[PDB]
Amino acid sequence: GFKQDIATLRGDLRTYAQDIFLAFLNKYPDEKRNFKNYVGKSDQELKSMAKFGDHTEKVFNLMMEVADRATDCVPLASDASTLVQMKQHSGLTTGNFEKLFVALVEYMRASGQSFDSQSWDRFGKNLVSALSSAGMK
Ligand code: HEM
Ligand SMILES: COc1cccc(Br)c1O
Repeated sequence: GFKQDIATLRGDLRTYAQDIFLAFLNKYPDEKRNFKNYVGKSDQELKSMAKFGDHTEKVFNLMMEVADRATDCVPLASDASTLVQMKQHSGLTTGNFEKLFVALVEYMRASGQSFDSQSWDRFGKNLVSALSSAGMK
């Protein structure tokens, strides 16, 4: 289930973080509006840059902390507030997060690895609603 999925992801965190973020960027080409340094590079060209894996891995580390602290796939309001108030997230809207989790769930369902894709869809939806409640537009 969801708890095991956190363990699966953490067990190979850098690789999953890169592949899920790439799935997001490729599903939503307009979303590079927030990623000017990744324009004009293929998936393997991006994975070849240490800064890409370094940043993705730190992103998904925090995502796994928020997922692990959630109750029944409902994130804590304090974690949502953290994500809202991060300087790196100024100008984001919940639509940015909605698209990330749509791509993440799609990646999981296409994967050979078992994932509880329903729980991740719920987690993404509850994260969006919590981000809104914490003041994200
Ligand atoms: C639960 C979802 C997310 C989590 C846990 C998260 C977490 C993080 C973390 C930890 C960093 C700092 C990483 C580092 O040290 O390099 C970061 C940076 C950033 N994040 Fe998020 N993020 C999430 C969703 C998003 C989404 C959906 C977007 C936009 C579509 C976004 C845009 C950015 C940007 C632009 C930066 C700055 C990159 C830079 O210039 O260093 N994040 N995020
Ligand atoms: C490059 O790493 C990321 C940067 C911003 C948002 C997400 Br999600 C990432 O995985």
